[PDB]
Amino acid sequence: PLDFTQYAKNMRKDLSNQDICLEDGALNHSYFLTKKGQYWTPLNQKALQRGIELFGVGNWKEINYDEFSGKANIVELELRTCMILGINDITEYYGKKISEEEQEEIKKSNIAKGKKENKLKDNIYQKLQQ
Amino acid sequence: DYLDRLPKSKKGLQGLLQDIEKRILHYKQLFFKEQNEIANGKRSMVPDNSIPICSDVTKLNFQALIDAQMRHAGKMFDVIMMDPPWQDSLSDEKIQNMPIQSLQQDGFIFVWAINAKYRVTIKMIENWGYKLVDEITWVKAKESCLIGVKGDVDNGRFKKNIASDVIFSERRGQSQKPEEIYQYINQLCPNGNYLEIFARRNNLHDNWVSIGNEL
Amino acid sequence: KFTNLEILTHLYNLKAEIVRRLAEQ
Ligand SMILES: Nc1ncnc2c1ncn2[C@@H]1O[C@H](CSCC[C@H](N)C(=O)O)[C@@H](O)[C@H]1O
Repeated sequence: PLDFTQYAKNMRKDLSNQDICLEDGALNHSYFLTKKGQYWTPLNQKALQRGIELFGVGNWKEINYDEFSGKANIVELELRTCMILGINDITEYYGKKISEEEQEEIKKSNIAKGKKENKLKDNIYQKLQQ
Repeated sequence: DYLDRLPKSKKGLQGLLQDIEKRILHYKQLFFKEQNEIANGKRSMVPDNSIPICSDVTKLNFQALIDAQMRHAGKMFDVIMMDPPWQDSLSDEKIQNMPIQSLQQDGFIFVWAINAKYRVTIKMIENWGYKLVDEITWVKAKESCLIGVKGDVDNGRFKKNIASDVIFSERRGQSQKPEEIYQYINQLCPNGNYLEIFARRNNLHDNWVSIGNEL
Repeated sequence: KFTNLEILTHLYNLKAEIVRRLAEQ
């Protein structure tokens, strides 16, 4: 009488890393869809949003410094913010310190901007089309 | 970068910058679409009952596993499998030092050995108290998987007439270990708890505690 | 095989090196 589905979660909580199992105890498949060492923790997405208020959109070098202690990928920041601003090109937003509450407005306004002109894909408005 | 395959003329450099821009737009939309799918929410190839643990076995405390093991399974392991990174690599001694006597009371071992460390494994696991029994041979080119046993397998748990020792590559020119061995175990112990040390994401099968620095 | 991130990294770093030689002129 050994339940393996319960034995699995009950182990994953006590031994596996916080990234592998949800506090739920179930498996975090998002972790295995990204190579080992390039996973993006949620503690990293909040660390980025925080960096935009203190250092602005353009200064990836300076942000990677304070929030990620020099370990994150400048280009992965450069892209993860596009997903925050729902736009493929963020040259316009360079250097703007943007509050976390202004980001969602900027995303929603660019998604809806995208939706109208049928220039939206993957929750992202493509203002640059090739 | 590389500096010698790169162009040095203006006409060559501008042309290359124009094509990179186009290509960044391409791999941008492929990365947004990848993250969004993963985001909401894709399923990995991993079975749901698998139990990964990314750790370095030198640094890892086996007692944390031992205690959480007894807490939940009520018993130590039935089958333990290894593929030591012989000398990314671990000193032949380090792995030797590993406390694998603590980890299993009664059951089997499966250690993968290359021809160079074939003899070493035998006395490595005779140290671990295991009694050498059998050899599973994999044909791709040869690699041998050495088997041992300690304590009592007399229990009905185990099945003596396990599957045929020889095994083949699932694909041609393959380097990962073949899946059939996980059914050899399944014939030998069905729904038995099993440990894998030096595991890899493609070694993730359910019912299996897998420890690896690359998980 | 590369991932989408690793490809974008090479592409950006490449872009920086060429922009450097385009500015060196
Ligand atoms: N200290 C350590 N702890 C855990 N794993 C380690 C380690 N040192 C090396 N390794 C890992 O052990 C693995 C050896 S290769 C294992 C391959 C396996 N047969 C398969 O293909 O399924 C590698 O992932 C290596 O990263």
